[PDB]
Amino acid sequence: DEVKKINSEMVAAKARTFRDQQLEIHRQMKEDEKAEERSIADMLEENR
Amino acid sequence: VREIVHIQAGQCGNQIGAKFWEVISDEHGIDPTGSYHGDSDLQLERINVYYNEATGGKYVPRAILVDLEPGTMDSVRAGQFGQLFRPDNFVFGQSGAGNNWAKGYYTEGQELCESILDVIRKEAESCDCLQGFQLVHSLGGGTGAGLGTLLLNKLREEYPDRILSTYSIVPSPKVSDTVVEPYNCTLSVHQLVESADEVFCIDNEALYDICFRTLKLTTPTYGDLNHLVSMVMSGTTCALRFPGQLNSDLRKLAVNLVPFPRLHFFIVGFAPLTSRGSQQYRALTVPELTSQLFDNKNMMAACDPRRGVYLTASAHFRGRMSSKEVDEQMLNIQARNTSYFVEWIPSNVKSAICDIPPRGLKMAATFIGNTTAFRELFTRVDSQFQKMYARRAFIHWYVNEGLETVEFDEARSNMTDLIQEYEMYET
Amino acid sequence: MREVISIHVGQAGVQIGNGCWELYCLEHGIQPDGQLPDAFNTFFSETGAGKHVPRAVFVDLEPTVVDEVRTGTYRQLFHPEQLISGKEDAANNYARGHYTVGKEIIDLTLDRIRKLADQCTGLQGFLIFHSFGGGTGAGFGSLLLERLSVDYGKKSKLEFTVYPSPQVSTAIVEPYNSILATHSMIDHSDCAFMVDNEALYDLCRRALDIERPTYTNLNRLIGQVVSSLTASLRFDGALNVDFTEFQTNLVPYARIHFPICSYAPVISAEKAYHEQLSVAEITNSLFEPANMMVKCDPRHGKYMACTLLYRGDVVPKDVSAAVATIKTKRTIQFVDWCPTGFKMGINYQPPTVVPGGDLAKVQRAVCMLANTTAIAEAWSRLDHKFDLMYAKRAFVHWYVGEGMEEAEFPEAREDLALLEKDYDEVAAES
Amino acid sequence: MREVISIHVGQAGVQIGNGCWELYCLEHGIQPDGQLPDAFNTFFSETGAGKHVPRAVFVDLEPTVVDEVRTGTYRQLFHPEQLISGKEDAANNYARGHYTVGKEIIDLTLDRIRKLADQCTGLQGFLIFHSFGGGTGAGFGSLLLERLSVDYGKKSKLEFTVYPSPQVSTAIVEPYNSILATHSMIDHSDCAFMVDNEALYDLCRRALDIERPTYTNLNRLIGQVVSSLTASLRFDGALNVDFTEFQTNLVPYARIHFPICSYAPVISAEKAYHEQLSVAEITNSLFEPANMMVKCDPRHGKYMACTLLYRGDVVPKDVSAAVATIKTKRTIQFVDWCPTGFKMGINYQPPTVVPGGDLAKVQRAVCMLANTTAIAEAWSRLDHKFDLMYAKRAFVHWYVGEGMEEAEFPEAREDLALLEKDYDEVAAES
Ligand SMILES: Nc1nc2c(ncn2[C@@H]2O[C@H](COP(=O)(O)OP(=O)(O)OP(=O)(O)O)[C@@H](O)[C@H]2O)c(=O)[nH]1
Ligand SMILES: Nc1nc2c(ncn2[C@@H]2O[C@H](COP(=O)(O)OP(=O)(O)OP(=O)(O)O)[C@@H](O)[C@H]2O)c(=O)[nH]1
Ligand SMILES: Nc1nc2c(ncn2[C@@H]2O[C@H](COP(=O)(O)OP(=O)(O)O)[C@@H](O)[C@H]2O)c(=O)[nH]1
Ligand SMILES: [Mg+2]
Ligand SMILES: [Mg+2]
Repeated sequence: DEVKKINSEMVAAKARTFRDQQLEIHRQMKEDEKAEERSIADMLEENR
Repeated sequence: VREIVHIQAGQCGNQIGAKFWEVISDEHGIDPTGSYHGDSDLQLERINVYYNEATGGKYVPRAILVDLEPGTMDSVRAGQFGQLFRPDNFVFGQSGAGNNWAKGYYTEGQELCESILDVIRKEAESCDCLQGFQLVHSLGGGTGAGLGTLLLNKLREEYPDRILSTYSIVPSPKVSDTVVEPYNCTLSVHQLVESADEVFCIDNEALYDICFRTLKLTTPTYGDLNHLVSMVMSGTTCALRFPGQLNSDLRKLAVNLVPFPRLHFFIVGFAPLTSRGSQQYRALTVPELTSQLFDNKNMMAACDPRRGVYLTASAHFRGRMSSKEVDEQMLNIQARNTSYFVEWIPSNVKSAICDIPPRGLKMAATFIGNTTAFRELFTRVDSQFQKMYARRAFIHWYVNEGLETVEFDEARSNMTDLIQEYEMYET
Repeated sequence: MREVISIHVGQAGVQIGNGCWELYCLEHGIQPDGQLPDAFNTFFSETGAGKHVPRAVFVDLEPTVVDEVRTGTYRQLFHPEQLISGKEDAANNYARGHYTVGKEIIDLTLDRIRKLADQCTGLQGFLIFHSFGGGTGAGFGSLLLERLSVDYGKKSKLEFTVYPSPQVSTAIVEPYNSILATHSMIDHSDCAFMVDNEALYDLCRRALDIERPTYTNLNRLIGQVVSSLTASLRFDGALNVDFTEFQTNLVPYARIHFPICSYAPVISAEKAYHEQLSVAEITNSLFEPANMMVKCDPRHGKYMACTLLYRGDVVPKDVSAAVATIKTKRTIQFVDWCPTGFKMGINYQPPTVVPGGDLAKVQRAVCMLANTTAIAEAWSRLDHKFDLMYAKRAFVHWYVGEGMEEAEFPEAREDLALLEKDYDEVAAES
Repeated sequence: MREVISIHVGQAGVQIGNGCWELYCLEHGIQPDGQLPDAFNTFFSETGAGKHVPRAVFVDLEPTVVDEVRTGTYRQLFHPEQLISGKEDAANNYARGHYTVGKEIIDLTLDRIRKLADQCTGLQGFLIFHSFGGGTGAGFGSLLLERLSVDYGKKSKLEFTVYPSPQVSTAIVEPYNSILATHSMIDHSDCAFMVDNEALYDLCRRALDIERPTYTNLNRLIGQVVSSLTASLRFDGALNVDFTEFQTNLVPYARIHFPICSYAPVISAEKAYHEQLSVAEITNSLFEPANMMVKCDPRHGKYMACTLLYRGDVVPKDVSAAVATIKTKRTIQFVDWCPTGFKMGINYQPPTVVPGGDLAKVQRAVCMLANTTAIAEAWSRLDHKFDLMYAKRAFVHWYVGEGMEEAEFPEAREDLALLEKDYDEVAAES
């Protein structure tokens, strides 16, 4: 059944695709977190 | 587990050690009263390396302070962190320094060494796996120069296995501060060569150059001058105290940097350094750190490595960085300037990373190198000593303490052989 | 009922180990603590109630890396006895790791491994992880393997170790430890896979669009390969491959055991959306020298044995077509005395991704294991590097003072020379 | 099934395709992102969910034009690995792009084209675009074609290149690039069509009321011809015409391959409603030198082979009447040894317009390709211009310093001369 192959491709390939597009979303805010942490430490060094 | 005992000798050693303890105490987060008040839990994982615990959450460093004159300690006790040190560990005599190697080594050294050995033996038993001993002293006057050699010899006799490391200050070629420095340095070299496994040499003239070029500090003092030396000591031990992607302790460093037993004298460097008004302009990252570390201007030993050839060298990084970025830097700098490095030892530059950076700095690195440029420093003192000793009657000041003149020739014979050895391994 | 036991030695071995259990917990589907929110017996041991314990042992002379796991989120999953820590580094000295410090902790680890093997009633094989440059990885690794060879006899001791990179080197005494360790592996190791960080750096920069990689990304890509290797014993498939099958087919002789590894498709998240990645495309990408995790060009040498593992929705008909297409390539060289060369295996469990991970959405993925004569190129580089040191005796005094006899160095040099001669003799044709 | 692959070189090659892909995505009905709100294989490859990708590779040594596509609206359609950009352009130097800069990136593109051909199993030919006067265009294309000759052998390598205008020129060193490119092209290229900028400039106002067109309008006119050429492969038609059918009939000899191109009716949006535009109008207006797209008058030369491709309401009865009436034109001359010289092909799909474009809603259209000796007029101008430069050695030092051997200039000059004599010999009667 190639239809079940299509469903397996939906579940395996594309349902997991929705997962790690949420993870590259997660990648977006951790880079924003990296900017935040480096920024916050930066005026702390500016203060010193 | 890999504890460290710290020893400070004389005027120069105590003042350097005072700044040295201030930096580490701030790094771990110890209040001047001696109680922990820090912010991060990572500060308390491995405080046992440098700190002992007293009842009631009070921490006392494993510091042994030695001097022949009382005045230095009065400053040490009166300092901001003077109350932190154990009062009993302050061991001393009641006579002048004498500004003489022979006087310190024979007359008062014998009287003081027995008490100092017992005091150190107390701290030596307060640690399960004491990795090695750390000494801070100068080779100029004779208090640190004379007593430090006797203390280092006794420590080697008692504890041959432990890694003996010293931070020594050499007499400057132009800003020398004693009519008889060449004798003191020449005599001290003989014991330093055979006893200490790892020796780091720092010159005052290089420090004045570095502060005036980079820091742009109009009126430098010893506190600012010793600040930089404090960072070098703190960076070396950072692998033991904090996690890292590639831990590298002292015994790792000794194996890599030392090809042959007598070739163990090293030059150390620190980066980054920036004037207090120029740090706005700088995109401080890994390649920028590599540029500073290998730049000859940052080297706090007054010997240009370019005139000589490079032996094995190592760099330690602090902070968070890509491991690939570090590896590419040591690859590029090693291949770009192949004329500087000896051909028969590839992979000259060893890398190592520690996770936690020092306060404020996003990233920091430390450089330690071994090269034949030290022949220039020994040439300077040899030339001065040769013309100095030609008037053989000035030895009389050391003769009064029991020093026979033949000791001077034998000492020059030994360091001359060291100079010849450094010449031979150039090719 | 089908058990596998894993040993992790040294800084490197622990760090990659932390990466794979990250993958295993989600792929088996358990909490970081070991409680459930099958194949589990193969990898995990069952204690009581509903909690699980992995069949892993962590060993290092450095307490630092072990303590990180002890204070980590996964600390309660790991049984406290499984975490063994020493007092000081081996100073990257093979003599120190193998003779002076190693013998003071060898018995403690051996007793624990023997204790853990008793519960693994249906066990076959071991996995031991080494870095070659590190003293603990090489010094302790060799001593442990010598003991384990006689303790257990006919057991498939499979290894997967990090060979030094051709130019990127972090340790200066690295050639010394690598050759001495290689001498012990070639005598006591049934089958040992190799990698180098420099090739991993190039692939993860080129294949994945990740800014500046760390050891974490390399470990996860390392973690995926071992999972695919062990996927046959965990889930069902049309062609299940046992560890005995790998030993029989990969090696044509005894001393030529050293295989090479490859994995495909290594692809980022956004790239997967823009492609379709049939069986033929993932098969084609394997043989490209670009994807080979060891910086050696296969075109310089030849192929004798190859083995392919497939995960997901792979259909046996497509595998035969892809293998047939590969055989038509004249750029791939095979010896005349091995026309078959290929074993294929298919498993139905798709790969699993990590939250905040690096690898893409591939439903079908393929693992490459093969042996080639091109590995002799790296051996020549290490041999030439070692000869530079030993010509001037650049680091003899450090090792000799630690109890090792200087006569051991020429013996290891001779053993490496014989190995290179063996590879050249096998690569010859009549 | 049956696929065509497009390769683009230089600034000219990139922005001609940008117009072509705009027309072609709209004329088959697929969104810029690759989804939908047949004959897709002809220039799309198909991916997983609904996304389509074009069977093209964009190559340029300057990243400026490529970055425009990367940031333009169509960024979603093309796969990022297909968009390859260099560091520094060939600086209008054939020698620089052939030897120094072209050879740094040649291997990367050749891997990309070969990888794409695997998905194009029914591949029938390659379409390649160049700028004759440019450095990257002509210089890189020559190296690319030389490698493809041995890589694929008997495959139809058709080309669409912009020949320098008779008088309008924007490059001083333009003659040098053209002759060297002419030498490379005449050997390996199966059949290379030519167009020139100046005739594009003239018709863009004479055929439709645009007072000052730009590169955008010219690219749309070219893409209409390309769409018509490939329409027979893409839709049902009364007379199927394939690439090999063009190759056999168009060229009577090997080195006389060079055909001519023109299109009709090109008409403004209002003019179209005022005329019948029947079959007789579109065929009769084709032979006019005003509609000719290469500024050489056919009356100077002779006709040896013509091809007619129709799209619209074309009825075969009108085609026979139009062809017969054309043969009655005493203004049109034919070689006696080629009595027929016509191949006609009919396709049912009408041309598709682009909103905000320049053409009109023509019900029926026709494209003609022919080979004439009037092109010999064009070559002699380039020969005369090259002689003026090389008489005083105008720009020898620039090209020599980039590695090219000076002996190639007389060799290329002889090759151009030999082509000139060959055209006269063929045009001679008996
Ligand atoms: N790919 C990868 N390699 C690692 C990782 N951690 C350590 N290594 C390798 O380990 C090598 C050095 O070994 P060490 O980190 O010193 O560990 P060790 O075996 O205990 O060595 P010693 O302490 O000197 O006895 C380095 O060259 C790295 O290539 C890691 O997380 N990923
Ligand atoms: N008709 C038309 N011609 C174009 C277009 N874009 C570029 N060209 C032609 O490209 C020729 C030169 O292109 P350049 O970019 O200067 O040179 P190149 O071929 O890319 O090679 P380089 O010298 O390395 O830049 C000109 O003679 C133009 O006629 C276009 O959009 N339409
Ligand atoms: N950098 C630095 N140098 C110092 C300091 N204190 C003393 N010195 C130098 O140490 C040298 C000798 O000091 P001295 O009192 O004789 O120490 P001794 O060798 O142990 O007797 C002098 O030339 C001083 O310049 C200090 O705090 N910082
Ligand atoms: Mg280690
Ligand atoms: Mg251009």
